[PDB]
Amino acid sequence: GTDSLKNSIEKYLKDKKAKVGVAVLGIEDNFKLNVNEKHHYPMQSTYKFHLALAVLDKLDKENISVDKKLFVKKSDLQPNTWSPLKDKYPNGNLELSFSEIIKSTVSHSDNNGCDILFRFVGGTNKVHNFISKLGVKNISIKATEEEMHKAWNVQYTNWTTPDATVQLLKKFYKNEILSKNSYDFLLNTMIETTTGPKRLKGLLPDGTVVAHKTGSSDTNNKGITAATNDIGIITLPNGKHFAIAVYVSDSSEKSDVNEKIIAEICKSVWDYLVK
Amino acid sequence: GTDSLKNSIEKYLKDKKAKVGVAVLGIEDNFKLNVNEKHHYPMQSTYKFHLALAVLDKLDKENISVDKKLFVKKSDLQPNTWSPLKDKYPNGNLELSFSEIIKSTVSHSDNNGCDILFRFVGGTNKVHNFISKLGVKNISIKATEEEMHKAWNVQYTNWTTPDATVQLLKKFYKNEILSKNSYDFLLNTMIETTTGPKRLKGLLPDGTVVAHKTGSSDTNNKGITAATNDIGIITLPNGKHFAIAVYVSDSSEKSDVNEKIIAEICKSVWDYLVK
Ligand SMILES: *C(=O)N1C[C@H](NOS(=O)(=O)O)CC[C@H]1C(=O)NOCCN
Ligand SMILES: *C(=O)N1C[C@H](NOS(=O)(=O)O)CC[C@H]1C(=O)NOCCN
Ligand code: NA
Ligand code: NA
Repeated sequence: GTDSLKNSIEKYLKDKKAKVGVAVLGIEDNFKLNVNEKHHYPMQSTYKFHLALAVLDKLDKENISVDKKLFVKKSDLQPNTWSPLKDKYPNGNLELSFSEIIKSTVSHSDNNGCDILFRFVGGTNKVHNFISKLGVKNISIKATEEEMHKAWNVQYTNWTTPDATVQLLKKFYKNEILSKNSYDFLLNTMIETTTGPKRLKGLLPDGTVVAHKTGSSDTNNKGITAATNDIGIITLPNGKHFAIAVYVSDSSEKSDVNEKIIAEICKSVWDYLVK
Repeated sequence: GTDSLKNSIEKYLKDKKAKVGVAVLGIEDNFKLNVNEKHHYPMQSTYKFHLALAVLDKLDKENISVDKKLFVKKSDLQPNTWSPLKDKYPNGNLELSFSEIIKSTVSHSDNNGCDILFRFVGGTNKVHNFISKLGVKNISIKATEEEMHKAWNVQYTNWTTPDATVQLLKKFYKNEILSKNSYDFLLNTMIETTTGPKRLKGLLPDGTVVAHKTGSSDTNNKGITAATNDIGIITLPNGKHFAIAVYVSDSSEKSDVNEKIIAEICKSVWDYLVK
């Protein structure tokens, strides 16, 4: 039962030197599980999911095709950050579609793409309000990637509870947020995600569909990695779905262990739900 | 004359809110120019040039082909840093040649590749000593990319004078450091560099050969960008060469202006040397 799975997870976490937030919500059925869920966890790149929702909603509502192109200035592509876009287009100063920018932002976690889209959409407070007005409490979106890169503590202003994340993912999945078209596009993009292959996906059978979004922080001079996260919707072998979110925060563990925590917890929920 | 070029550069720098270090050394002739050269500038990624020298020297001396492969563990490919390798190989755990790793490290500034190679070569102190024993004073190599990412001030321990950089580049170029084979390989790799196209190269004629290596820091909460650098060897239209190094340090300027400083100073030296 849910209780026993939960006790298994808590016992697993006993000897891990990190503050680990877990939530699971069945999509089609009533399954629900929360562990350490009343803390505020730094989202890092996970909030590119939320940004993508606000962007596509804005494109939908204002009737703007995702094939329309922004001019991406050289200066939008900062060297001082994770950015496959910048490596693909080192000169910048070119026209890129919303589609290409979103795909790089979500599937490849582009930091520049993220901030290009915050600017397009009208800033962090626009996304913060958008998510809020969907009826999901306990998500704070306050800082761009550039803002977070300036100072360690800024990441903690972009925070969430893990149960708000899976409430949001479930709303998304049951297409309560977007048009059909934009829904399919974001969903595909999340399945096509290439980052964190040994996180949620790490110990599930080969080929399991995991539509997800990672996030990761740096480590400070005290050995603390603020955030090692993965959030997503996973397809069970009978075609049903669950939303899951895991936040490994303020960890003294090494990165292999931080990812393993996510993979093992996910594997434990998977095993329980398949039966 | 050299003096007047120098006064032009100093006058240019007058209204730039940054501490800018410049050195130029003719390769074949006696041209020499230094501006603010007695300060210690944070190298950032420029020190991947120095690392590559130590690596190739170690491969040369120990008779190890650059086509031999390291096993790159998942954990060598940290998500929390600029890394085209990691995006190309998200699962990690594969065999990569020294050649592929060096190319990504130098030409595409891979941070993971850098630290993989520090470990191969035997650590920062091995590279520090190697450079020292070449007869080039005033270069300090103390910290890996992972070490620098933990704390703001760590970058200042990897420091250089700009005239040590061009002394080093000149030694390299006149093939006083490596075997023929490893020389050609590093030189090609530096020409194939794709980063910072609007730095040294930014205002020179199209097609000018610039064998170079960039580096860039983050910006802190006070608006200071610690480092915006480019170092290289440039081919004049009569086939002669000059080494140049520019360090735009502790700048309150925006990134466009920081790069422009490098491009305009380089353009001024180019124009003087072509005549
Ligand atoms: C996201 O969390 N990012 C961007 C990128 N992707 O990582 S991942 O989403 O976990 O795969 C690199 C890590 C992180 C950063 O934003 N890293 O920058 C350091 C934080 N100031
Ligand atoms: C090098 O300076 N790097 C690595 C990468 N390349 O930039 S570039 O060499 O200027 O083109 C990104 C910037 C920089 C970093 O190491 N960035 O990380 C932040 C410093 N802790
Ligand atoms: Na931060
Ligand atoms: Na640093």
